[PDB]
Amino acid sequence: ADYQGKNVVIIGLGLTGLSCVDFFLARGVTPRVMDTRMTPPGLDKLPEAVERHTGSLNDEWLMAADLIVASPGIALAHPSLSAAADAGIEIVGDIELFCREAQAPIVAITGSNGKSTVTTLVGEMAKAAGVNVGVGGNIGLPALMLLDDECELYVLELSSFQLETTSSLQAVAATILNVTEDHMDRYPFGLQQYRAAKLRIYENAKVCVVNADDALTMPIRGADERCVSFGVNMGDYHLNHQQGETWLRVKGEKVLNVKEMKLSGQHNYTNALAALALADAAGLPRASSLKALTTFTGLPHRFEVVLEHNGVRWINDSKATNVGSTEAALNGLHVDGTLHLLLGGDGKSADFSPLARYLNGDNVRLYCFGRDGAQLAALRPEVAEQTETMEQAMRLLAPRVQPGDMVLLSPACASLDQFKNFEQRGNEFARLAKELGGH
Ligand SMILES: CC(=O)N[C@H]1[C@@H](OP(=O)(O)OP(=O)(O)OC[C@H]2O[C@@H](n3ccc(=O)[nH]c3=O)[C@H](O)[C@@H]2O)O[C@H](CO)[C@@H](O)[C@@H]1O[C@H](C)C(=O)N[C@@H](C)C(=O)O
Ligand SMILES: Nc1ncnc2c1ncn2[C@@H]1O[C@H](COP(=O)(O)OP(=O)(O)NP(=O)(O)O)[C@@H](O)[C@H]1O
Ligand SMILES: [Cl-]
Ligand SMILES: [Cl-]
Ligand SMILES: [Cl-]
Ligand SMILES: [Mg+2]
Repeated sequence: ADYQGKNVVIIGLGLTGLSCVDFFLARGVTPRVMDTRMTPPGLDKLPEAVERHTGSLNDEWLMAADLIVASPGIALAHPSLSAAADAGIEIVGDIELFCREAQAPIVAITGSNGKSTVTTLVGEMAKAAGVNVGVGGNIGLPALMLLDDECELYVLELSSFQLETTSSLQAVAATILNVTEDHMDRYPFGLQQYRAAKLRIYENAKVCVVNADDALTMPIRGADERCVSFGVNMGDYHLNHQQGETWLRVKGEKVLNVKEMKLSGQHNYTNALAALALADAAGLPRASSLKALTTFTGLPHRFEVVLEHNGVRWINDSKATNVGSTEAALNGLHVDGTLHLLLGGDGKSADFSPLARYLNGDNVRLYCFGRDGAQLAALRPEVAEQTETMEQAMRLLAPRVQPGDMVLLSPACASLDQFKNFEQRGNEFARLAKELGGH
């Protein structure tokens, strides 16, 4: 694409917006940047030559633009951005800018849960085959920073927000892993509007990898000749549960006994199936892809044991930012004593009621904090405490922890009401777990 001489306006002074500033400046185009927040996090990292506007969107700049580049955190429905769209001004995101430049095949992964795990697994499968791979997107490395003439494969984690502003993605293989309620504060037409955003990932994809157990993952006009499926008891890629033993199978053939994996849990076995299906579709050798499933140890903040001491496990699942993710932590969870569950933050208008069925019985205590703490404590008030902060909650629960207990941060909410990012939340939990749970 050619941006020379164009009036380019970037919305959002966070990670994405800064990556876009650098992208345009490296091509000789000086953009302008705006953000609705008075003091956005990237403000002090912005090059001195770039004009900036904070505290609101600037309609003089938007209506003058030839190209608007919207960070995923700004809604297209914002009245100023909707007005620019009504005037026919082109609006794209960083993923669109990336797709217009990329010169290697793209594997594209979305879904409500499991995206970073599957994205990282496909990257590891590529590395095991000796492929120069770039892994990024919503996982936290902005995609424009991956562009490299020597890269042989890109693996992108994509959010619904990023997909809304993307029109030129033609993935070699694309998946929606699952669709469960999230981001409802951004989707006022509800679950099907959120789904519609994700369904964009399949447009012009060579192979679509769908979840046979989740009908909302199937393409917009229905499953077609491009579609390969994964699932538990059915699918092209599926599981088989022998006597105390689980295998990954592909079209009637065993490929891996999951005892060789370092991850566990049925949802991680279906994540492994989805990753294998994507890698197969990208042409990666099966043997090296299977090897990578056995070496991958998991990601920080995803059901991460940060301390095991005195018979207590302290588990950082800060990446559980929606109900479905916390459900995956609780479903089938084994705790010898009491589960001390930390819930809270920015609930994004979620209905938390699906969690209540996991919170019965005599061995569960809730510690609820942040913006929506009260709504979480209402799941079962008789076992719940509410604090302002996670630190207060941890200092409250720590004296009550007995050998055999589990302390689980799986908050079902985003972190931005009180933290810079979910990593800061998990890191603070880990620091407090070490202080309160160790000698
Ligand atoms: C909210 C979102 O989409 N965040 C992703 C984004 O990070 P970045 O720092 O660029 O975010 P952003 O677009 O600046 O938005 C962050 C926050 O700033 C707020 N914001 C942003 C712009 C603005 O003018 N005003 C404003 O108030 C947004 O409402 C949002 O709450 O780009 C990064 C690189 O692609 C992603 O790693 C990061 O994923 C984070 C982990 C995330 O929470 N993603 C969501 C979608 C999710 O996983 O559920
Ligand atoms: N298939 C799955 N279904 C449900 N939850 C999952 C699945 N895979 C992983 N998780 C959980 O989802 C959370 C995040 O995992 P990750 O692989 O980072 O997914 P994400 O899509 O990048 N983020 P999120 O939207 O919070 O799941 C963790 O709490 C995982 O335990
Ligand atoms: Cl250019
Ligand atoms: Cl079998
Ligand atoms: Cl967050
Ligand atoms: Mg999300």
